[PDB]
Amino acid sequence: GIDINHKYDRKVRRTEPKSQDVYLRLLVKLYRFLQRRTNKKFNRIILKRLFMSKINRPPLSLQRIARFFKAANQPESTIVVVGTVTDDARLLVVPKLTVCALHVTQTARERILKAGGEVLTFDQLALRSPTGKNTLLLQGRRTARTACKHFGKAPGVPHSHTRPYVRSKGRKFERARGRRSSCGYKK
Amino acid sequence: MTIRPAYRPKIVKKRTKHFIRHQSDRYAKLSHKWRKPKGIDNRVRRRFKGQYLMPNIGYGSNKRTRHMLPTGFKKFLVHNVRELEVLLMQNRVYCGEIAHGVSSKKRKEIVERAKQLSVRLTNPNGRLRSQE
Amino acid sequence: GHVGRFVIWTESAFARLNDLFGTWKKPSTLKKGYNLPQPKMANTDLSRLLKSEEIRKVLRDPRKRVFRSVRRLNPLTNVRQLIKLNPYAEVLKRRAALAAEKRTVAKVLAKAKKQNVELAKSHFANVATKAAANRAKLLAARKKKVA
Amino acid sequence: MSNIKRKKTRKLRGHVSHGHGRIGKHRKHPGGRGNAGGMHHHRINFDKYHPGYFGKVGMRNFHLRRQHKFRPEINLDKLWSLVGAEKFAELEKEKSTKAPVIDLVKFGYYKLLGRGHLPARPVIVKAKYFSKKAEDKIKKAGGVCLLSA
RNA sequence: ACCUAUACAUUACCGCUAAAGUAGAUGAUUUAUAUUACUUGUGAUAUAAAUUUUGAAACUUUAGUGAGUAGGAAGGUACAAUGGUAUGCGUAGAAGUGUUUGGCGUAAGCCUGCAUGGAGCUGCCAUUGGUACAGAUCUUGGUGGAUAGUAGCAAAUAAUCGA
RNA sequence: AGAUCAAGGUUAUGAUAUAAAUGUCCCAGUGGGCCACUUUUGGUAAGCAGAACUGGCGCUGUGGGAUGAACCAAACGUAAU
RNA sequence: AAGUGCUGAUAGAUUUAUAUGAUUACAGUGCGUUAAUUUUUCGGAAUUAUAUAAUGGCAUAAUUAUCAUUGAUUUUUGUGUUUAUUAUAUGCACUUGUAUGAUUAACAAUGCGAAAGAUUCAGGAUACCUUCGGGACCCGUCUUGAAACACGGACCAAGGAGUCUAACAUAUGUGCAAGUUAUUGGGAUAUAAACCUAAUAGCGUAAUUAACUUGACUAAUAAUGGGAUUAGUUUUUUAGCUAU
RNA sequence: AGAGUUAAACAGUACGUGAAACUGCUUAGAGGUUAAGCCCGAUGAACCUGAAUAUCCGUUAUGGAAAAUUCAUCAUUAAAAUUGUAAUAUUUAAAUAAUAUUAUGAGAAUAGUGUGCAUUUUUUCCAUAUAAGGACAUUGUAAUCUAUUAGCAUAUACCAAA
Repeated sequence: GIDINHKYDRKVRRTEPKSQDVYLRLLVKLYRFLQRRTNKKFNRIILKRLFMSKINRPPLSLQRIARFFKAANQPESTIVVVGTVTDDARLLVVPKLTVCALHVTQTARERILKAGGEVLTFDQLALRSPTGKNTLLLQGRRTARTACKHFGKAPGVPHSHTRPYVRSKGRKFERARGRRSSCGYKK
Repeated sequence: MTIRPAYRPKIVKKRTKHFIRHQSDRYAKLSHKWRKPKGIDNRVRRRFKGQYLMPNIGYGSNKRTRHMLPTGFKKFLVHNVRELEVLLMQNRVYCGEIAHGVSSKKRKEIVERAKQLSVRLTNPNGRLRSQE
Repeated sequence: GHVGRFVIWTESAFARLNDLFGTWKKPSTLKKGYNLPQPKMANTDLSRLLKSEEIRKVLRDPRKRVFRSVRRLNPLTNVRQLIKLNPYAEVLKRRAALAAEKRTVAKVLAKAKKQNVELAKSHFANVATKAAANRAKLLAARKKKVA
Repeated sequence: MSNIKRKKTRKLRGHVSHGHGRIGKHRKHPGGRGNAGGMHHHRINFDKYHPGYFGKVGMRNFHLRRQHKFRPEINLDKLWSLVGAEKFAELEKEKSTKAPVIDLVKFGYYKLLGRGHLPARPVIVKAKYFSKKAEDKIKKAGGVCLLSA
């Protein structure tokens, strides 16, 4: 007709997960109700974080929680993490806190009940603060996974820095011609 | 006889005559039904000027007269009298078609009960023919 | 791969699951470390979740009317349309229409000059209105003398 | 073993080429069956994406035994999941009944490294080696190490 | 002055892309009426009546928009066996076979009537295997036109009446 | 040159945004092309070769020069005017 | 340039708006001051002041500004003035009634879903045949190009070509978490199932240099240690709106 | 060929199911044409398909019967429940939430009896009256609406041209 139905007319990002649960749908079939009456941006970022895969809905270890709870002058804010706040040991003292979280491991409840601060889930949260007043939102790292440093190689630069696919460590493994000095060239 | 169903309009369809599968004239190893001829020369694949009108999403019917048989309903498979209890209260909407593994013993039991349930069948009188 | 057969327990059997999967407060017994697993959604009501007296004090919009009304209209064939999207369109008509209307009188009076027939009841009262409109200007001579 | 409506080629029949071309199509190997010739004509997709290859970094270690380099490595930052977790709570009263005793050889950990940054408690710890950045910081922290038997 | 395009415009319609709305129904909602607080007149009460259901993977609504081999993902259907399932039909005719009975899809494909036929079969949802064919100078088994009566059965002396 | 105070208009050309912004699979293909106008070598030259800058043909139907992959109109959901 | 004023037509008319949400608000009608002018006389008819910011006409004051400047375009206005002008000063019920939810619909004709039976009106290439108007090379495929004077195809029924494992990478589902793993094993006990299970041992934890060594922020702490890009929350006070 | 035999011979040594290409036959049409084919829209022929329901200026007024009755202005009684209180018992120190039994509460709710209990009720059929028994389909109008053509024009206003 014209010419543009060009590209992309195609809003890529996910509408609903490829997952056929009856618990995770129950959050979606609840939290679609609580972002289309209010317009609060805090609910939508809950909704758009109910959708990533197992990886990239980041794992999140407990020492990252604590100094964020020591991001001080907030003694009442409730912790919301869409992920897995597991347990790490070397945080010796543990503070009183109350988290909303998807998945909490058995060794993770056992120290925060030893804290002892009650952890709550999302429908458990949903009774309390749908506005999000005094609520914290913590999302883990995504260069965190070690399998995610294979990017993006063209070695001539000294901005190369990017972990080739090894067979296994030792010697005579991708270390003679190209890397070091004397076998042809330094990268 | 039966009251026609539930807001009966003009069922008016886009293209009606069937769709007959490029070069099915001079091969009777070639069947009747269509296969978009995917090869790089063809005389219909290029949606040319003359040939057997090429299907797509255009030609369909309206999205309220989807599936609508010429008597207002949408057709529906029926097996025994218990599935005619599915057509208890919806009787003014759909119809029934007695599945063709049902004998003339059990089809005596539909045609005398669901008549009083006021549903329509496409086919009574299958094996009726008032003999066994 | 479907839930739910009709299952019948016995009393010595039924008092072993507490051993076999411990409680919410403990680990279990007969397996090492198999804890009782978790829920990811710990209240799973929806109807009594919407009861609520803690949610529907913050809801905003019941836009029950749909407000669709999507039909366009013509700006000449609907003379009805003109005043609605645009007042003062009535002004330009009801200015020039009477100017044509007196001009309809202004050419029948030539026929009432040529033949002089009527002027009986079709245009006689149409031209006798100036005698009534004289009184609309006698007040300009008698009621406008207040300033 | 597949759910094959998902598997790419049960909707590909019929397209009349099935997925691998219609000019220079799927001929049993074009490539060189394997890794040829990493020096020879597959040069560019072997440097880049795989440098360091082909050659000789040098020490012909004749018959390594992977025991002499065993040394399983624990770090000073953990150290208290090593002891009981609630046992740290009674060491912060304060009661100076401790330094405690931390065996490592009984654990299954050998050389104490020094990522660490331990608490202020003294610790008597037994390892199979030392690390200089750790042991000085332990020695400020009131505890000291002694080499295990 | 006329002339014709699958182009341009407007009304419907199809699918697709984008945007937007809808879940306290032991309510909401009008319609009347009894009353009332009465605030002139607006509200609450009570009676009487009637409208009010969906895989929120729904539903309503809005605009725009649509060519296509080489090729990639999107839901859709055939032909399978395996575990779950429908108080599943079955010698009172089950599978395929025909069809100038009738119909649904955009389409692949079903549903249906009659006529053979004689013992087993399908639908939803989990899985899945040697899974749908016009083709490969494709393998095997019928069978055409030419001919189903043409090609030609012409070398070696040559057969004949009567029983 | 850096950090940190002090003053500060309406942010500084037009016209838009059919939405902009990025990291993987290095993702299936494809690595032989053709033509007209100008610009143009090689050759006397050709429906030959050899190109730079566009548009098109392969991928493309189409209304028009009867005809014709490119010419000139226009780039193809089903329908009436 | 103004509805100037029609007169004649074409084809086309979404909408189960709860089959999960104004049928409402604009306007038009008949009821309750007025006075005469005028006309028809049967209605009608015609009258102002009631209030404006007035908005032009004119007059002057006044200024911003201007090709020019006799000036004229103006700007801000300010006032007077007559003359035009318009909307605001229509509640109360009612009405098949205007317009509004992709704004199409009153009338009329034509006909009985007639016990069974069965006429009527439109449609209907279902897949032919019959009758005409345009279209039109006969199918794969290599190639810039096939209707090819390019190769393969006589017809048909059944059979046939994207599989197996191997380890990897990535995307992704599902548990779990500094953990994870039985799946080599035994024993419990019904059978190739499952159950239960111990030491290991894979892989990560902590890196390497050719190796011997050494071993990951000054601290009881630090997060690409500081910086800017920041959603969100918290908070300072401001007005502000609705409830108040 | 008859006569049989069998549920079948429309199962008779290709002895079940009998296709597909070929076609032998009879009926139906037709023809010197694009060589056969189709595709587009009609086309007689031929069978077929889909056809219907309580008003203009009403889901109105009005009169006839029948059966009956928890319904009246109906009373009681028999319930079981539901909702909503109060208590107790299982709780992660208490509350709460939650089930389990315990009682109150209101109103509804059925089974049974009862002014009149068929008195002006109740539930099924019969009646006229305003456009009126159709209310539907295909049609001709009449006007409305967005597009859209053809055919006339009432008065302006502008320069010059006089």
